[PDB]
Amino acid sequence: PAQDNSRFVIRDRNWHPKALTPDYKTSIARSPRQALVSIPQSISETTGPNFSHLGFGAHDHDLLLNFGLPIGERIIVAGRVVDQYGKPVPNTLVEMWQANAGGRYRHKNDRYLAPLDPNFGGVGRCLTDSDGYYSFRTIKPGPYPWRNGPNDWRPAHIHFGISGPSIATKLITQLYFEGDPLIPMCPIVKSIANPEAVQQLIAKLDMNNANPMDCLAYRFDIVLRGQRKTHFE
Amino acid sequence: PAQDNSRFVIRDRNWHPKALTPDYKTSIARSPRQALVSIPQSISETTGPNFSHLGFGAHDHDLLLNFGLPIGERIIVAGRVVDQYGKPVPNTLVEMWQANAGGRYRHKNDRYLAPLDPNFGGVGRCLTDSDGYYSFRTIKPGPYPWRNGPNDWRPAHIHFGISGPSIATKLITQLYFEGDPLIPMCPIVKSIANPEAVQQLIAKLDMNNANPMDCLAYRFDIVLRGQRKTHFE
Amino acid sequence: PAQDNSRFVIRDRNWHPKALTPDYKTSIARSPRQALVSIPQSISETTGPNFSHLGFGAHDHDLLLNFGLPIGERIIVAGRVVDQYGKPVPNTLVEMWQANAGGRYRHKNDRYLAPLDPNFGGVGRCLTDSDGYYSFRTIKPGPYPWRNGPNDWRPAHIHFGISGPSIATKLITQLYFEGDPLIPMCPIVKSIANPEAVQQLIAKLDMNNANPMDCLAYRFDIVLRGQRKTHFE
Amino acid sequence: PIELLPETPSQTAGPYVHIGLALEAAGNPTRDQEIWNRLAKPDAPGEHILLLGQVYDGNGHLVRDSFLEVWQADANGEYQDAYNLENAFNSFGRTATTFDAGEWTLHTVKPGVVNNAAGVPMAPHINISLFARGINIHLHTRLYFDDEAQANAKCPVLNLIEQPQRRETLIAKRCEVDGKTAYRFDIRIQGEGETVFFDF
Amino acid sequence: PIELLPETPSQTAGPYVHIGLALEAAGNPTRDQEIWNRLAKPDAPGEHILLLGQVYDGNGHLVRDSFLEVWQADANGEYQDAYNLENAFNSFGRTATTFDAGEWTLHTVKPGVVNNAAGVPMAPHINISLFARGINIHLHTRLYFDDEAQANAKCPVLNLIEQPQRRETLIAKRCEVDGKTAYRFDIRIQGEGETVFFDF
Amino acid sequence: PIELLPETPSQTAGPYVHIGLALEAAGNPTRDQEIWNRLAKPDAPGEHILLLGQVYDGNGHLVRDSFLEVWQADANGEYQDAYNLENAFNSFGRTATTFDAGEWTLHTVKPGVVNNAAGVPMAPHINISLFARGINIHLHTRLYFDDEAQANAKCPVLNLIEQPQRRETLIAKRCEVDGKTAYRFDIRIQGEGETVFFDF
Amino acid sequence: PIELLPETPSQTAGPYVHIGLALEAAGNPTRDQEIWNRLAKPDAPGEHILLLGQVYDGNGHLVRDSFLEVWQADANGEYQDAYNLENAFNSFGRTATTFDAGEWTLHTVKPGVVNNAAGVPMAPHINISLFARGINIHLHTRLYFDDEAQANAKCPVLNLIEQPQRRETLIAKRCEVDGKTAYRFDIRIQGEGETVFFDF
Ligand SMILES: O=C(O)Cc1ccc(O)c(O)c1
Ligand SMILES: O=C(O)Cc1ccc(O)c(O)c1
Ligand SMILES: O=C(O)Cc1ccc(O)c(O)c1
Ligand SMILES: O=C(O)Cc1ccc(O)c(O)c1
Ligand SMILES: [Fe+3]
Ligand SMILES: [Fe+3]
Ligand SMILES: [Fe+3]
Ligand SMILES: [Fe+3]
Repeated sequence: PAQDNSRFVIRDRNWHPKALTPDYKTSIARSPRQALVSIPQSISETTGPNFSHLGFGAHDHDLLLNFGLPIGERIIVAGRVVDQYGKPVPNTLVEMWQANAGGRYRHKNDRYLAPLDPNFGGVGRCLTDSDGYYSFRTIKPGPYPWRNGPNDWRPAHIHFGISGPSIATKLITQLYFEGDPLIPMCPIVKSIANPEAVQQLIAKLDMNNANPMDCLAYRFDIVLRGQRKTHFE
Repeated sequence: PAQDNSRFVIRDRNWHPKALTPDYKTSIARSPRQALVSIPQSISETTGPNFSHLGFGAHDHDLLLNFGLPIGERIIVAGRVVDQYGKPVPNTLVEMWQANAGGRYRHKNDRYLAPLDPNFGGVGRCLTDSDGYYSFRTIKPGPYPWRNGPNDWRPAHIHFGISGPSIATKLITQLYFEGDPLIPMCPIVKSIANPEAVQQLIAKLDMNNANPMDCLAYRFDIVLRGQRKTHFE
Repeated sequence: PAQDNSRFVIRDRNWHPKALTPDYKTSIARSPRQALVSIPQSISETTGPNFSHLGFGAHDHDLLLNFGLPIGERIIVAGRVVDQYGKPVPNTLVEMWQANAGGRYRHKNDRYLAPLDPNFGGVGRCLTDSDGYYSFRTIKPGPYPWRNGPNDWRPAHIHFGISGPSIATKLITQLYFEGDPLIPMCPIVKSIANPEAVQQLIAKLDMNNANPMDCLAYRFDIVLRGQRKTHFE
Repeated sequence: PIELLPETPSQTAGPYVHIGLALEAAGNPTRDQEIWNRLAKPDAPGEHILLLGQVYDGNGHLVRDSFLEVWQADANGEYQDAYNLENAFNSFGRTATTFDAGEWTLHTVKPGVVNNAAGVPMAPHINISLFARGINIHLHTRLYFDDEAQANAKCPVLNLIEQPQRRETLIAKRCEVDGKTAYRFDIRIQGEGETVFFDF
Repeated sequence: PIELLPETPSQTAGPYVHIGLALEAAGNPTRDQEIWNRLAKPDAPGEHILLLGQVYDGNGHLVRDSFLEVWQADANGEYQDAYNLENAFNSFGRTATTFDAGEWTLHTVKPGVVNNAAGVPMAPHINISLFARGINIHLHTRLYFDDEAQANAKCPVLNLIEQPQRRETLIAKRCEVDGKTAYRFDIRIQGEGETVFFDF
Repeated sequence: PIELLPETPSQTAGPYVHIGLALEAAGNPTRDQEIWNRLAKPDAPGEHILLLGQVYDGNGHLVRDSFLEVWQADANGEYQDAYNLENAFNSFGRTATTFDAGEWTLHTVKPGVVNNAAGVPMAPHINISLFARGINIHLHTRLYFDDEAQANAKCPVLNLIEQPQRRETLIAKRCEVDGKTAYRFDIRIQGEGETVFFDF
Repeated sequence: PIELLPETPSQTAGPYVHIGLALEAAGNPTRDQEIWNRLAKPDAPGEHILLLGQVYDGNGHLVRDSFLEVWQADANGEYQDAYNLENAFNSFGRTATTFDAGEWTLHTVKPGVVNNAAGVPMAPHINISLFARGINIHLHTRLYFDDEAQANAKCPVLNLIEQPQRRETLIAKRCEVDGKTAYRFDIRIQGEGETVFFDF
């Protein structure tokens, strides 16, 4: 079983978005009014699941083949998962989901008028390698209109879920694409107060990782809470 | 009896910390939600107690002797109390309290693991002189960990209480030490929005007031609300 | 026996403090007037003792227990020892000594009026690990008045001694604490001409290494002379 | 415009306020002279009363680390600013809430009437300043008495509060403790029945 | 001070989170291996239980698009990190609320006791992470059992919560479903009876 | 040009160096294992000797707070870098001057010959590093023996010193203490007969 | 830190200092009242003495343009600050060295004992300030008497000088001039036998 051998650097709650960000309407009723109660890290918080023995399908990370060829811009989304100390996070679970080239999600609740793509699902999963590297093959999603303000549009984005070494490091985020004009107008993006934090959410064009005459590539690195050994406890 | 002969400059509620400062957890439930009701100044507000006749003990202001010699950096804390006009505030009560050299307070409720100092109490009081000068002799307090965020530490500080000429001028504040790296990280300090206001709380090293081969000194001046005579009322 | 397999980067005698620094009084009569005689490196200079087999006690590096709990700010002093090339220096001896919380040293010759702490010695030693990491646990020392100028005070500091791989790399230095207003006023500190060199001596507050509700931490990295293999000799 | 020197910014008193302003409570030895909760000596003119109350936070929980300072006129409606332990009456006092029951007490006399700056009489009142952990800048309020309805109705200060319902938050309820006249004044910092706090 | 690389900022899971983590719920075909709400195989040791609950918003309305992740020790108070569909018991599971009834369920066993860092045993608990649209950064809570009052009273964690009344929000209420032992654990994100959320 | 990382700057050891590097001298309790002034155990091969000296400042005054570290080959002219209290011989030692007489002592053996990098033999020598208050950066020197005139005359290192008169400053004078072979090596930091200090 | 107004920087008195402070010596007519070298009138209490000395440069050559100022207590160990030519005794005086012989003289009485700040008596001494061309900022020294060895040995000030041999530089040597008690006090600004100068 797991063992309490690590400590994780305290989260910076001024870096991450706050709970109550009124321009993001839904956050109003779904944010706690009482302050969070801080607790010391115990085995409960410093351990988490290891997905090394999960039975991944051969095309789990290939959205092009996992659901005809989908219509849209063929891209590779790759990067590395490191900790705050810059140490790689190997054998970790990275899951993603997104819309099709038109901004339509393959979900019951999605009633946006753009049509579904018969050959596109929009889900993938990848376990990072020894070096903390992951990669997905997909099509670039399109902007999505949503009922917030009267004319709100989500920038093209990919949802990401990362496990890390413990439930303390587990994170859900979104990737945005370099140069997208919608980025700076998005209420959700704006939930993040520091422009420098927003920058970490933008995937950069990576021509070096592109396959000529085939597909482009985007680089997205993820930084999880720094892990250290206990000391003088 | 006291008489209504003065008026005090209205407080700048944007200079002072606001009631609701969420990073400082306890302020969440201890801040009014209704607006403060503004009222004209009367004898009730423009008067206050004079402590000239309070029977002060000989070492009231000397923490090195008022409770063995305490362990810690021997320092003198001196300064002047003036009003917004720059006019001295003579015969005013100045009271202070702090932790010991290790960050331990001599209070029931303090459960910090740093030990108590057998020769240290932590309380002082001084009546300002004709020029509004006060002085204390004590040891520099240590940083104190507190249950706010998971890794919050109060910068070394001394609590100050000043009466002034009326209940209108009465104030409770805290002194911080020049250069303390903890200052800018403190949620209590940060309750203050204007960086310029924060600067008024930092005592400056005063080599000129130091006792060679004995103890160092820090200068801390306090500014109370400006007092003026009523006119055309 | 040791072997002559290395060469060390020549010392920058303009980076280090010069011998004669008159503001530091004692240096007047304790500095050679003749120039140092430069000599080629030989086995005599390129070798040194290895302390891997020295019998270290369990609390050698823990000043909180190696001598009751001492009064003062509980802190961890950690860092890494690297060479000019950035290569770690494993299994190296790191020794330190300091004053107590009040600026009193546990040495015959110390006549400062601040009292001794019954539970504090002031000595530690640690062998760096494979990565060149060392760590100590102690209390933050207090400033110390000394007979130099009429009102000279040493900034809070910890004396460090590091062996390295040879007698060529051996060094004695001092650690200062980030933000101490006394730093720039110290004649010893000022023995160093380059302000940039002074910066290497200042330990930085390290919140990431702190033990919540227990003790704070400071990071102090030490750089020893670069080691290279002899070539075309 | 003209800008004066800025007033030193306020900071919370913190939970250890007691070591400095209420030694006994801190569970520490007191000094010869201390400013406490007994404003009047038995031989002080006026109607002797006992004031007591509790302080509630926004969740309806007791604030057990609160510290209060009071300022009131004597029975003749006069402010005795010359603080002296020898006086039969002191216009100023200090009190705190028990870490246990969380109730504060004050021994004084019912205050005489005082006129505002415009010469209008104000209903008998006690000036209160509340300090505590979580309180960045102290709170100002007034305690009025339910048995002074007539005066209360005409108070130039009470009448500045727009909503009549809000005015009731400043009225202390007369009771009896050990057969002695007492008045209960509960303070609700936030929420339902939130007490009126002033700026001046 | 020393500054490390900043952690990647969190973003809301969104209303379509199911497509990625709750396939069945999205109304999409699942893959061979999925992480779901059945932590224990019927042949697993310990007391088999069924957990269920609802999630309310600040208006008292149901949150029907919420996603939850759980982490708990086995019946021996042991964390089984090596996730495998073949195990009889897994420490980790995922669940979500019905778009209709808006209730989540979990099939597991009652967790054994684990000690904190100081060596003090914590009362049996399940660690929960709540994700959902309108939630910028996930919420951390713990589920405690009402039939473990003794242990609960001595929990180092439960005891860090200042107000006793707030501790009650973390206690699941025992029941029975189809003659099976069940515990109901409702989450109130905001307002009256707001559940205790942690930071660590 | 190429610039590497700068070496941490040196600082004086100060007058309290003893508390850290010479506990006994500081007048403090020692630890199980200490690095001191006995390089060889009685059963160590080579010619056993006693080294002793004084340190003078520029005014001709004794430096009573000086601390010295030595490095020398064994009798076979070999460097024993593996420091161990169990060894019959350790190549490294520590010594200090008495706060009283201001004299240091070392118990060792006369060092064997070692070749420079170019293969030329160097006269038997002891490497010395001097630390003290007023000394910003430690001083490097060598101790040679007067009874090794022949070797001394040919030393590639001694011969690097331009003025022959200056070379004599590095020659220890053979004597006898309690009928034991000793060598006296006085160091003059500044002025008349100033000792040669090296850079390497 | 706190910074005050900077003190006006010192400048050398120059070689013509006499024109302003030693008129007679400049070869200029004096004024009615001048501050000179006769501290005591013949009818003054205490042991009348004559002080004389020379000033040497770093080359051992006489400083013939030096100017000195003295401050001492009367025979009762009292400082008479109210300077008046009518007094029998004045605590302050001025003197200068002959452009020819280069010797200064002073007519005063042996100073009484004064206590330091801590209450410890200092041995009888005269405070001296030396000004002259080539001296950017004046030098501070003290003159002690050789026939007061007992007191001298216990002087808190003399004892601050680390090296005993340096303390000797402050001791004036008793003699007799024309059958009068005299003390010779030579000042060596630099080099061999350099006099102790203070900072305060
Ligand atoms: O809890 C708080 O309000 C913050 C805090 C805690 C302890 C202190 O001594 C203090 O001055 C401030
Ligand atoms: O309602 C919201 O929370 C905003 C939103 C809508 C649809 C999405 O896919 C998404 O990622 C975010
Ligand atoms: O006298 C000196 O060399 C300066 C000094 C004095 C005392 C100390 O502890 C120290 O580290 C440095
Ligand atoms: O020789 C010197 O010291 C320079 C100098 C000469 C003549 C002066 O009047 C003077 O003020 C300074
Ligand atoms: Fe405090
Ligand atoms: Fe989306
Ligand atoms: Fe030191
Ligand atoms: Fe001139």
